[PDB]
Amino acid sequence: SHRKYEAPRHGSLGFLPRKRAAKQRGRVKSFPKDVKSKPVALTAFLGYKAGMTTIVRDLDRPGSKMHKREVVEAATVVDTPPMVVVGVVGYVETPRGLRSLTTVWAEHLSEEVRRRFYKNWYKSKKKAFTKYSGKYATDAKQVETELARIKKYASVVRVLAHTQIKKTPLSQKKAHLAEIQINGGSVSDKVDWA
Amino acid sequence: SRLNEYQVIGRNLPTESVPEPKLFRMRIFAPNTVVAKSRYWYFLQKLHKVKKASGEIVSVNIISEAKPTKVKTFGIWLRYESRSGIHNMYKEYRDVTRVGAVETMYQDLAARHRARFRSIHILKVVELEKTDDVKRQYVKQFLTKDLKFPLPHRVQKSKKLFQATAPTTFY
Amino acid sequence: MKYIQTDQILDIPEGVTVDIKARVVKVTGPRGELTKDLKHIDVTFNKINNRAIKITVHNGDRKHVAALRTVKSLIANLITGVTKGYKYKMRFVYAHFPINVNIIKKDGQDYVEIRNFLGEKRVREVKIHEGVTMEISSTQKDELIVSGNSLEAVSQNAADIQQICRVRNKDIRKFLDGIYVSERGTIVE
Amino acid sequence: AESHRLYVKGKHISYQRSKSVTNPNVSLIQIEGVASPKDAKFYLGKRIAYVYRAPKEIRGSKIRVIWGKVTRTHGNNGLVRANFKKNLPPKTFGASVRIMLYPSNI
Amino acid sequence: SSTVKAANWRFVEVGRVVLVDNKELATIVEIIDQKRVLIDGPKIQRQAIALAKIVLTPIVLPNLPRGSRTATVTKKWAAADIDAKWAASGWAKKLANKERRSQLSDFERFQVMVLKKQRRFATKKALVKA
Amino acid sequence: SSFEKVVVIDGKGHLLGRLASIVSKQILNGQKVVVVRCEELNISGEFFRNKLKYHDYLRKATRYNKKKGPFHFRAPSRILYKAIRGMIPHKTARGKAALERLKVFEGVPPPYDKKKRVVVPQALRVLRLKPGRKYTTVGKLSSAVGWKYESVVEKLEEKRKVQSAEYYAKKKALTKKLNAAKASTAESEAAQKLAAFGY
RNA sequence: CGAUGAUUUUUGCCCUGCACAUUUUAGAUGGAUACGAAUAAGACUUUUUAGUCGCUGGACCAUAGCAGGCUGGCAACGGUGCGCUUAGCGGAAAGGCUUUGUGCGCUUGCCGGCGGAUAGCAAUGUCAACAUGCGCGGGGAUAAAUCCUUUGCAUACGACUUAG
RNA sequence: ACCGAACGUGAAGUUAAAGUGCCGGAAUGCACGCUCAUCAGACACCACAAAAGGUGUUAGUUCAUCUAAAUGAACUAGCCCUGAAAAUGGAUGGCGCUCA
RNA sequence: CAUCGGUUUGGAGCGGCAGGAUAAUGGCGGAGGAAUGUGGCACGGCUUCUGCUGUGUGUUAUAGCCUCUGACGAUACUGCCA
Ligand SMILES: CN[C@@H]1[C@@H](O)[C@@H](O[C@@H]2[C@@H](O)[C@H](O[C@H]3O[C@H]([C@@H](C)O)[C@@H](O)[C@H](O)[C@H]3N)[C@@H](N)C[C@H]2N)OC[C@]1(C)O
Repeated sequence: SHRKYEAPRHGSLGFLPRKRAAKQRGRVKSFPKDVKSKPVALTAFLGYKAGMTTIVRDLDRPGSKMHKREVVEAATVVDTPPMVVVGVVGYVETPRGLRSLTTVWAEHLSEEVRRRFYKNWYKSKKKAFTKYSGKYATDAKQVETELARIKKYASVVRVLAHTQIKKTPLSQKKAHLAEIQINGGSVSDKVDWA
Repeated sequence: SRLNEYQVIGRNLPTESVPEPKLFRMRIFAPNTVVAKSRYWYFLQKLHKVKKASGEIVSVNIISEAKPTKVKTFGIWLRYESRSGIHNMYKEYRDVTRVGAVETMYQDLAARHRARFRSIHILKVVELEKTDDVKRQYVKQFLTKDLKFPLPHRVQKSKKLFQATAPTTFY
Repeated sequence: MKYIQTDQILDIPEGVTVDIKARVVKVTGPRGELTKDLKHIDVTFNKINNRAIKITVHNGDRKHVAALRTVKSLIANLITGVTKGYKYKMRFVYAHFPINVNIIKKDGQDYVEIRNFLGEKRVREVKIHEGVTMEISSTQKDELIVSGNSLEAVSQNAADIQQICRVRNKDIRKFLDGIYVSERGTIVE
Repeated sequence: AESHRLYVKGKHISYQRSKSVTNPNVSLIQIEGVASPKDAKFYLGKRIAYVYRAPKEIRGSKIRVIWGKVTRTHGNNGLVRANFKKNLPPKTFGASVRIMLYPSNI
Repeated sequence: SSTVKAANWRFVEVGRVVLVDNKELATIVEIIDQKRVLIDGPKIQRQAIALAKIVLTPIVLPNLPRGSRTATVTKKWAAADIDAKWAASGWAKKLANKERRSQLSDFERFQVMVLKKQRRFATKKALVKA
Repeated sequence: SSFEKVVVIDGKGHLLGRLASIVSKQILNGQKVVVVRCEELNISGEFFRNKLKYHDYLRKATRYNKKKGPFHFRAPSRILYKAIRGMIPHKTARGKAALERLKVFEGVPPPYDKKKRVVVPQALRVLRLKPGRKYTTVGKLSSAVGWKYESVVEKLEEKRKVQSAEYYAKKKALTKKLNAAKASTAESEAAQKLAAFGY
């Protein structure tokens, strides 16, 4: 028989499954749509939630009862020291979706971002990116060729950036590394900017 | 090849009162002679009050086409039974034999009227000697001056599953 | 019924050259060039002479034959639009609120702006099709002129103007306001 | 030369069967290039070898053979029925067989 | 000018020459309907046949009246030399060449292989000098 | 009708079910088949009607758990694959082996871009359908039900066609040169003897 | 499914040449032989008029030599196999399509000398690609993860975020 | 429980009913037509449909006005369309099929 | 592998014979007729008649067709061959 009275469903079916997230760093599922005529610019930034506070403000909404009157509002503070660019990734369009063609790294990586490639840093020999840095020493022609590849084939260019977590009061020493898509200009302009 | 045209001649069995019964002929379109005599008795039993047991078949003979390679237009008069009644109708066919036109008529009433063989009586098949005796336009359009027409979109029938050249339909 | 052959004759006037290849029809005349693609129809064309073209369907049934006269009429509209032009006239009908119609340009593209229709605050914009010219007539009060080489484009764009001005939630027998096609003819008579 | 073949290529298609019951004693064989019962009748009585490889060597060889023969045509598309000394195992549905040119009558 | 491209269909009409069974020639004598015609020729039997069982050729017997009898068709056919016109066409030459190839023995096929070797030697020599 | 190592079929202009039955019988008999340009496949009937049919397909889903239900693939090659799998005893090991002999693709990816493609006359739309009937292109149907890569495939197909036209121009030039060479060495003794043999 | 970092100072690991031997095979046994598009249309020549082609791949290429041996000549300066080298193009899954010179071979384009027997009248009568292992040989590099302690951005336990 | 046919253990041949695009042994076999459906249709028992409508298309019957170039009226019955609304997602057995 | 015997499935099988309207046709000879009328002729719109072309008249002419028939000769179809 029918429900004796009608009520809406409890909770949303669009946030299923209600499971633990795969990673603690929230990933950008989709980036802003690329506009070529705009200047080359980043589309995202990584910070750390520090806390909440209160503000007072004059409201500017004509027709509202609170127009040109003070409102008290809750606000959130995000600690955002500058990020360091350490690499670039090129993506190609395929009939199966975007596919990353190659990744080019900077010559020198700080200890905090290289701590990200370790589960037991203190017991390791710290070999991460130690043979890669030799690819710059001779004449950096391998790096130039990989970047030329990205210019020739990629349709989406994202930069690899990491936070400077040692500037935060956090006791964690691992930096958070993320891909931020580069929007604006041509693919060549994007690779140059990176 | 389905049908032949037969003549079937029969009479009543002679008796003392009637020693010389009249001979009756029918023109029957049948697959074989067994069906031909069966049709003869069917029609004689419907028209006259005669049964098979008191009669006899006198003659069964193939009637061949006089001009089997002359193009003709035939008129056919029919009585047939639909799902809801009994109807008469007249149609026209083009063929080189009477049997060919009759086979086409059987296919045609099967196709357009769902009329099975058992539901059709062939009243008469007539060769239309004059162009003015031809009434239906679906056959009249093939009797015009200097008739010619192409056959567009030729589909060639291949002997292999896979072809290494693009399909064509020219002709 | 499978008619053995059906024919239609295209009369192509003195100043036109109708070029046909693979059911792509290109009609050139003194007022310009018009093209129509007819790949969705099974027809064939014969040049009888410089002033006539034969259009034929072979072994066609009723509907296939019905398409033949349509093909001929469409190409004839191409010809009479490339030689005589097409001009549709629209009249503004209102009881109380005047309908204010202007030909504006935004994004470098021409529009027809209709304001104060039944006193509404909403502004109506109709994109002007390519090859169609709009022109507020001066001789007649409250009249719009829709002109162009293509009958299909001109009539469709006039219909776009007429449909955007429908009256809602009212007795349209009473509320007769709108912009209606009053005359359908040719640019040059 | 580059080629040394003296047999006609074939495939083990199926067993003789109805919709639900199969008969392993009769194999249906597709002869390459044969598309009618008229052309298939050339191969009736010819010998058929199914040649396969096995893990263990016999007389120093890992190659083993199952011999049969063509018995009659099948259907209208040039398939044939074949009779092997040992029924071909069903895993060979789709495998290649060899139709010999002998016993020859040319 | 108007320059419309017209079809180059072969027409079903009296005098059109057809192939029957890919082997023998015939000409259309009368049309029965859209599907069927009466055909006749010196090397066939006069018969009614479906258009789907024969192939139209680009050859037309000129000035053949509708419904012509066998004697008329044979006389017109001999006068027009239809066999000669057909035998000179690349279609008939291809049929004849396939028939020739299908009659070769094994030794003749060997001879074809060696002759093609010599042929290829000459052709490559010509190719480099080009 | 020869046994091939791989048969590569250009799916353009083929009717879905007829090609599916032919390919099913081919792979079941041990023949390897690749079908390319599945976005160019045809289905008889107007587009709206086949869209309604695919929506009727979409409506079917396991009620107690949608993740267990039938999985509705939207890409054209997966539409062909669904048609083919329904004609295979795919729940047997022999059926799985047969399906392992099949590959289906949107567009023409390498290495099949430089290989010979064939057609199947019994399944070709232009040869099968009556000239006036309406038909659907599977690429358009796939986009309307959620396939995301129509424009990507179109762009890559344009690029492939440019490259292939260049290939064909070179091949045609060499063919003309070789034909001239063969005609020059005609009226030769070997050539005449060959002509006597039908070659 | 992709990109990318590091890959053991162990006698372990990576790349590479040869030789030998094994295991595996949904099934080699001359070659998967590449325009695109239309189909009531394509192509070639003149000229937009017409003539020609197709009407299936029964095609094309390759194909002779102890499973293809040993030798010699003539004609052309061509064809072809393997190993080096140059340059370019290919990112849809490129991993292939090319091109420059170079070394050794073969050439059935034409004509020769020698050899095969006995596997007995057939018996797959054993000739493939893939992978692995073992001897030699030449180049090359020199890690981490988990447990444990710690944290609380996490947590029933596993798991997770941290630090050592 | 219907159709076919009744049964020892085998070989070869041929069939019955039912079938021959694939699932599946056997033809994308030959042929004349009809039908296009924004709920087509697809095989006895058997897994239903009615009264009633259609200027969708096809073939027929009987009248009438016609050169003092064909057309008008009533009607018959084939396929198609409307009439035709139920509860988990789903069944011409499935795929799929449109000069089938 | 050969030959035989039993059973059985085939071939583009080959040949002889009989029947029927002692096939019907076709081909040849003869008589008669007509039109979706050939040549000819008379009138025309587009043709320097460059299938141009349509309508007329009429009867083989610079094509043919239809009906009847006279003497031969075949073929199909069905059946038989110990
Ligand atoms: C010839 N007799 C017909 C008989 O064949 C059958 O006709 C159906 C007809 O009922 C169907 O039509 C009917 O049924 C379908 C559906 C339930 O299948 C409905 O969609 C449709 O609205 C309904 N009118 C039609 N689509 C096909 C005809 N053969 O139904 C009985 C009948 C009308 O007497």
